[PDB]
Amino acid sequence: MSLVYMNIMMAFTVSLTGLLMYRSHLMSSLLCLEGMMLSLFILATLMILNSHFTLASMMPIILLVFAACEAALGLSLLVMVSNTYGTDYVQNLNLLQC
Amino acid sequence: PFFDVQKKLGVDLDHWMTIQSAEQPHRIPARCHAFEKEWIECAHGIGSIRAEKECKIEFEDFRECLLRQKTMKRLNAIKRQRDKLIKEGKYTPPPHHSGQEDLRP
Amino acid sequence: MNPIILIIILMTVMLGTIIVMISTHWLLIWIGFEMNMLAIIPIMMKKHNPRATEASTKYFLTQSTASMLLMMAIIINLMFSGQWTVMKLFNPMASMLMTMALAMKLGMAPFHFWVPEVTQGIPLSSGLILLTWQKLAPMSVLYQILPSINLDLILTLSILSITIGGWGGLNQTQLRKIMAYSSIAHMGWMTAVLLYNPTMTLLNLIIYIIMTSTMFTLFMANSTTTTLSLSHTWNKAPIMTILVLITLLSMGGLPPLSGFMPKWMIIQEMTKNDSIILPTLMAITALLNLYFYMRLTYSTALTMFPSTNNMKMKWQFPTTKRMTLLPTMTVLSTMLLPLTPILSILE
Amino acid sequence: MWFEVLPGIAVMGVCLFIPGMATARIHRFSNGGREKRVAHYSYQWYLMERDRRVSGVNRYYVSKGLENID
Amino acid sequence: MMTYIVFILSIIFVMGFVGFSSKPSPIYGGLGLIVSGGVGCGIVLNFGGSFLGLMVFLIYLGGMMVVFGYTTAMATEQYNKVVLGTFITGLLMEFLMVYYVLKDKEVEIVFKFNGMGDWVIYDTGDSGFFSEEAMGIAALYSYGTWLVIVTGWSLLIGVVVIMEITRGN
Amino acid sequence: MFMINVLTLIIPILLAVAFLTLVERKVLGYMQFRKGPNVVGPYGLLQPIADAIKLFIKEPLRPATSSISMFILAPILALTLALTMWIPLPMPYPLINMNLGVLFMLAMSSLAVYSILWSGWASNSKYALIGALRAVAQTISYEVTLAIILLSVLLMNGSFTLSTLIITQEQVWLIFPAWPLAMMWFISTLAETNRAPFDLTEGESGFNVEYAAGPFALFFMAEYANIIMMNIFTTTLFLGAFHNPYMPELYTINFTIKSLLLSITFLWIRASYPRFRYDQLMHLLWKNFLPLTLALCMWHVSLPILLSSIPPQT
Amino acid sequence: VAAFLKNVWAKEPVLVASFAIAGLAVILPTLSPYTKYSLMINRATPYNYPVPLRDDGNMPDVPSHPQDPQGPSLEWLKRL
Amino acid sequence: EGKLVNQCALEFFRQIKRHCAEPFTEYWTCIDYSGLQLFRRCRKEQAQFDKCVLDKL
Amino acid sequence: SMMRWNRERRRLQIEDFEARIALMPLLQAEKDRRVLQMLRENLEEEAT
Amino acid sequence: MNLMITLLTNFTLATLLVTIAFWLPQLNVYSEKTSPDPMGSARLPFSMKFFLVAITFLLFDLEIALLLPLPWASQTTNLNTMLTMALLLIFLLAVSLAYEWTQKGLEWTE
Ligand SMILES: CCCCCCCCCCCCCCCCCC(=O)OC[C@H](COP(=O)([O-])OCC[N+](C)(C)C)OC(=O)CCCCCCCCCCCCCCCCC
Ligand SMILES: CCCCCCCCCCCCCCCCCC(=O)OC[C@H](COP(=O)(O)OCCN)OC(=O)CCCCCCCCCCCCCCCCC
Ligand SMILES: CCCCCCCCCCCCCCCCCC(=O)OC[C@H](COP(=O)(O)OCCN)OC(=O)CCCCCCCCCCCCCCCCC
Ligand SMILES: CCCCCCCCCCCCCCCCCC(=O)OC[C@H](COP(=O)(O)OCCN)OC(=O)CCCCCCCCCCCCCCCCC
Ligand SMILES: CCCCCCCCCCCCCCCCCC(=O)OC[C@H](COP(=O)(O)OCCN)OC(=O)CCCCCCCCCCCCCCCCC
Ligand SMILES: CCCCCCCCCCCCCCCCCC(=O)OC[C@H](COP(=O)(O)OCCN)OC(=O)CCCCCCCCCCCCCCCCC
Ligand SMILES: CCCCCCCCCCC1=C(C)C(=O)C(OC)=C(OC)C1=O
Repeated sequence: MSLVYMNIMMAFTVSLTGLLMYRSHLMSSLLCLEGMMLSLFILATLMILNSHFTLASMMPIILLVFAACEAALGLSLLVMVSNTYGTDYVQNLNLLQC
Repeated sequence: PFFDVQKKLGVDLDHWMTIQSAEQPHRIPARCHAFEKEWIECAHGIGSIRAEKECKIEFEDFRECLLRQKTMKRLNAIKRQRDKLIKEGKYTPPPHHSGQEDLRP
Repeated sequence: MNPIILIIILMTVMLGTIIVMISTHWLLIWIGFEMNMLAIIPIMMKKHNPRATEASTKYFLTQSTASMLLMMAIIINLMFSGQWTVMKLFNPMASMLMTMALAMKLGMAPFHFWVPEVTQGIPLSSGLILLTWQKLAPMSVLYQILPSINLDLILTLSILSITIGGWGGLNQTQLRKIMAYSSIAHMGWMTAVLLYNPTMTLLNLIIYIIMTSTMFTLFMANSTTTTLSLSHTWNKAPIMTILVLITLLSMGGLPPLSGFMPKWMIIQEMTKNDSIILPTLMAITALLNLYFYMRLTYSTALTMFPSTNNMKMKWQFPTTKRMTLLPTMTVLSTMLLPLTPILSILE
Repeated sequence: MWFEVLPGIAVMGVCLFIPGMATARIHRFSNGGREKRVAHYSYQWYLMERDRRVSGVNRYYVSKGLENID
Repeated sequence: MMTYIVFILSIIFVMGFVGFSSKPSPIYGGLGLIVSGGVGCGIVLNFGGSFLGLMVFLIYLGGMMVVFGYTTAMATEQYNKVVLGTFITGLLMEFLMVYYVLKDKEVEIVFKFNGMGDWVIYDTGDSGFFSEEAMGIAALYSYGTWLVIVTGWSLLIGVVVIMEITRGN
Repeated sequence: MFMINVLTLIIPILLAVAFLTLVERKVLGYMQFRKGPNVVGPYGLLQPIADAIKLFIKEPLRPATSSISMFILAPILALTLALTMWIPLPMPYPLINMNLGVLFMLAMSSLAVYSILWSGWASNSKYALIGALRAVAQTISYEVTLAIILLSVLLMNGSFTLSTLIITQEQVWLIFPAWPLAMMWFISTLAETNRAPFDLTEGESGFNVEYAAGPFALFFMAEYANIIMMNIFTTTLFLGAFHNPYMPELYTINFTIKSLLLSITFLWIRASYPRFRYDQLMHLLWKNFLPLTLALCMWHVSLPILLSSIPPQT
Repeated sequence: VAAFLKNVWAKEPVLVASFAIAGLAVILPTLSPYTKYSLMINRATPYNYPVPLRDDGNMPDVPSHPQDPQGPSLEWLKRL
Repeated sequence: EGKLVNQCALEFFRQIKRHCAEPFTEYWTCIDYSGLQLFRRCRKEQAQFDKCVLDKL
Repeated sequence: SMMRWNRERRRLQIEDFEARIALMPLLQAEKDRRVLQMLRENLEEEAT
Repeated sequence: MNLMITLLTNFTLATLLVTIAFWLPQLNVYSEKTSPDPMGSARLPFSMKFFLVAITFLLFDLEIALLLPLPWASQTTNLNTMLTMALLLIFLLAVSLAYEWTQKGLEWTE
């Protein structure tokens, strides 16, 4: 298939493996999650514009909006973590081992 | 559990965006409208198990419309053979493929 | 929380799951999962302590990752099929990604690592919602895509879930982690019979929801979250020890109880398809689940652990908690096996 | 008095007058003494590329009228 | 070379993701995701998605990454080898992808990909006096009733959810 | 030939921003019963030149930056966005005639808060970071009413095309059907550019105080380019002039006079009012402008339908 | 119903104007005689090509030419 | 049939060129000046062309 | 004023769209001959 | 294409002016300065209210993104449904603003 889809899928996998390998910050995790969403937006958009499927042109906007609301919720969770420990470090979130 | 509320109540919540061949605004067709209409009219009602083996031709034509893999493979082959023959000097492109022909209309 | 806001948020959780159940477009499937997650996050942060925020953060990260993999599976389906019907998928890569995403949502092993944490971090009512209501929407999507699910993947996820949920509960004393590893083992049992007979998948889901709702309702009515506080129940309410006895003996699947009903039916559908090793090893692995159920029954019903003196004060006060449907759920989770051919209503 | 501010306003107004006057004269210079063809929609671009093909000089704005037919 | 331009943007797009997926700091990672959003917007714009590309600017970049950078600047108090090694690893894997799919005009990582410029897959007609993508987004109010209801309800509930969980009571 | 057109756009932008500083000092002079600059040039016409040469040979302030890269990027982004807001402006013909020029300007103005945010974080001062967060929150707050007012006006236009907005106003100014939208729009553009009475970066530290005289002058000229641009955009949007297509300079003279009067109205508003407190302009947005803006957005949706006055798409 | 209204118009005229304009936007298109013409003008706008019909022989309402009498007319739009 | 279109258009324009070439030329020149090719800018040249065609054809 | 002028603008839009409609058969015939010209040239050069 | 040329020209002129403003007074040899804020060294205290106004911006910006195709959506032939859903979206933005009001979310930055 087309050549641009290779790069958009590879971008989704790069943002996947960034989201699946945390370093320290939860904000960097949320950025990798939104990179995954952005690559999904681009890939859906290039397909729907290519196929001239008219009714799905409203589809990526929807894919934006919900997920950005999702991002808002994630930011709020991070802030609550930051209001407990002072930092958004993922190693502070280890109390549920016992 | 596929509680088919939409067919039960007769409402149309999301069937309209489901396929490319549905009713579109301003009657805009998809690029693979005809192939998808033929694949759907083939595979309608007979179930998925029969639809995989009995409607393989329409589905392969529709997938090759969607992604154009055989078409781009053929264009790869023709362009590669043309570039090889240009490198060998055994071929020359015509004036209408070099941009010297004063286009049609 | 404002009770009106609690009602609207629980109706939004239910609305998300119902939108997953009734929709014919993959975008509305993804929207129902997003609405479900977005609305269930305040149910987990109901008490506002750092364990609830940690649990909600872990729950958000796992469900968000599964939602992104779900949308990538949907988008690859749109690549290779040019449409959006919630039916079989038209690519084994999209089928693998959707099976992984739904295994992450269900918390099936090896994507199980959030389930005993999050259930520990949240109250008993929100843990009840997470272990009963949050299974319904991904099992509906797995119900509708089973002509595309890889057999080796779904059975690998099933046996890995059953074994890890068996060994995980043996080391626990916290009741919520026991119910979470019980959840992982029972989801393994549900997905092991999915490609053979999904009516038995629905049967196992319904009997599991009844038994889990009974055990969480007993834990809420006795206000016990640990084994050793559940062992004070005989000196406070002796009927509740009988109820946790019969319900834990049901959840292990001992006949003549109704929790013997699903797994037996699952074996009844896996030997028709010439699989003998797999349901036998599954049934032998479920003895671990029954072992830590027996540990809880020895702590609670069949012995009497020592109590404290202040228990004598609680003797003067009856339970004012609304023990909603607890006799109904207790009867249904124990005495339903003579009505086993009722399962045809799920066909 | 107050008209002392008018030289700076005049300078600034000439500086705001320059871009539109410049783009109007450049559009009339680059497009045969006429406006630039506005092609917001693909039909307008189709007509414009047809004009470029029927002009014969690879310029869309060179218009051919009734003298180009017999 | 200019026939490959969207492909070229996509390469930069992948490079931008190796910017923030390697996670240098959430603020440089925010900057890398902003640059990635701009070039992915350019990819969208070069197929004819004008409105969707301006949604990438106005709503993803100007709407959401503003809030990411805003929240991030209220943490990570102002003033690696794993980041640099991860960045050069992702860059070398991407340039090996480029080298293979340009030397062969075909590659297969998971799916088979043609190596021609992505101009070849387009349509050779006109859409008349409308953008088809604009009319498909305009159909959200005429054909997308259930989609509008569930999206607006999810946004209202999202307002309620953020106000419940950020209160601590 | 197109590069000449780009230069004749963007060099007169810099000259008009240069002499807007003189016009501001003079007009604020006479409104304060004094004179403005009249010594340095004849009538003070050499004051911006002298001030530019002074600022570009002043000592670099040399800060310790938390990030060198974003400290460089924030003036670059500010000037690039302040120059790209001009290219779809139909005066009478835009440099870049695009179909979605209104949404393009709304997007490129939504990107302008990153210069404030990056310059605030790139400084080591925490109080400068607090001021940057307040300025960003102010700007993104008033962008909401920008977008909704702008949508409610373009419901009478038919498209996002800026050149169509001249055709829309051939019979009447669009300030007549939309003067409440015009007045909330005008105060929202006053609050976008951090302009008085909304200038809390000078109310008692600015986000860009760690920059040297050169780069702070670049921020300053990007701000005044935004001011002139938003006044031109408000002129195009509500006070659209007569356009003879055979004589485009009539439209150029007319929108130039109206945009000058609107920029002087910015100058005359800063000579008249005290500042808001920060919560008070938050109260102005969220509790006053936004309910009226939503109500008028409902009104301007339903009004072309109930009067059969839906504008054409093309 | 009248003292409360003068009270809220004395205290909060921004919100009274907001709810009043919103109420007019809700109720007034159902009371307008010109809402019908918005629909009629949007369906009179020919974005697509008028794909002609094969003359079977019995279609008395379909014209053979644009300047024929039968067919949909736009006298109401030119007159109003 | 397409050739018939391309045969019937030319007979359309020749019959303009035989009779009313100059009002048509002035009219499409005035149409041609506009970058959107407005009909509303050119109503008097349109009126002259319509008058000349209605009288002579 | 916006009522009268937008109704005039809708009538002018219909006049432009009917000019387009009257021109679409000629453009469709030319487009068909255009694309068949290009496909025949591609076929002949593929043959050689 | 002309847009990309114009963006490159604007970005290049901005980068040139920033380079001149950062390197023209570096040529002078003025003096070395030793040079040894309202908060001294206290860590930046987090404001919940700035985060809430930014999230309220984000959610209303998503609702605006839904509202943006209305000048195109008015051209439809299903105008009763279009008008109903347009009024419903603006009404749900108003209900979001009202709930943000009544639970004191718009307070001390009102
Ligand atoms: C574009 C060209 C220029 C446009 C015009 C602008 C020129 C004038 C500018 C003057 C300088 C302003 C400097 C900044 C001022 C900031 C302060 C300020 O004004 O705040 C806004 C003030 C705020 O008021 P406030 O805050 O003082 O009021 C107190 C409010 N409470 C009680 C909550 C504390 O007013 C508004 O918000 C109104 C905005 C415009 C409203 C327009 C309404 C039009 C009429 C609608 C219909 C009414 C009748 C009812 C329905 C009938 C139906 C038939
Ligand atoms: C194919 C199948 C399709 C779908 C079919 C239907 C599936 C139904 C799945 C049921 C899932 C139930 C989820 C949990 C209940 C949801 C509401 C809730 O949160 O209730 C708990 C509530 C909280 O009150 P609170 O005060 O917070 O309690 C803590 C102490 N202060 O109140 C309490 O704590 C009160 C204590 C008792 C609560 C008992 C609730 C039991 C609900 C489940 C009943 C059994 C399932 C229904 C029958 C079988 C259906 C398959
Ligand atoms: C779109 C339009 C934009 C227009 C922008 C500009 C607006 C303002 C225009 C200029 C206004 C008048 C300028 C007068 C400058 C001062 C001239 C003067 O008198 O300088 C005297 C000084 C010393 O003279 P000296 O001989 O020593 O005196 C003793 C005599 N017995 O001698 C000197 O200082 C030496 C000579 C210096 C001359 C400088 C002249 C001014 C430079 C202006 C630059 C811009 C010009 C216009 C650009 C756009 C049009 C091309
Ligand atoms: C090869 C030989 C040249 C070498 C390189 C030099 C390049 C040209 C530089 C400008 C001309 C050189 C002379 C500069 C001024 C010297 C004379 C002077 O200072 O005259 C004073 C006179 C006003 O007298 P004053 O002392 O102010 O008295 C107060 C009133 N009672 O002052 C005046 O009347 C006004 C003086 C104005 C100075 C010139 C105008 C400004 C500079 C314009 C060009 C550079 C900037 C271009 C634009 C930058 C961006 C805005
Ligand atoms: C920190 C990094 C540096 C920061 C400073 C510099 C970047 C920020 C300032 C510049 C922002 C660049 C914006 C580029 C796209 C703008 C949107 C756009 O193209 O809209 C115009 C137009 C849409 O209208 P329409 O008329 O429908 O389309 C033509 C159809 N006849 O569409 C067109 O005309 C399409 C023209 C062809 C496609 C253009 C693609 C541009 C290149 C890719 C994006 C470049 C910016 C990347 C970085 C963003 C910011 C980080
Ligand atoms: C039905 C049409 C659609 C309606 C929905 C769409 C409306 C568009 C505008 C959006 C407004 C969004 C925000 C609304 C919030 C309302 C609640 C509120 O503000 O309550 C508090 C307020 C007192 O203010 P306070 O809390 O003290 O704040 C400090 C300022 N003094 O309390 C008050 O000021 C009391 C406010 C309620 C009374 C307003 C009465 C207006 C009546 C106008 C005539 C009738 C119009 C028809 C609609 C019915 C209205 C009831
Ligand atoms: C490319 C550079 C062009 C010239 C520089 C901008 C025009 C001159 C503005 C001078 C100026 C004035 C009058 C000024 O008053 C001021 O202080 C508020 C500034 O900011 C530091 C200024 O920059």
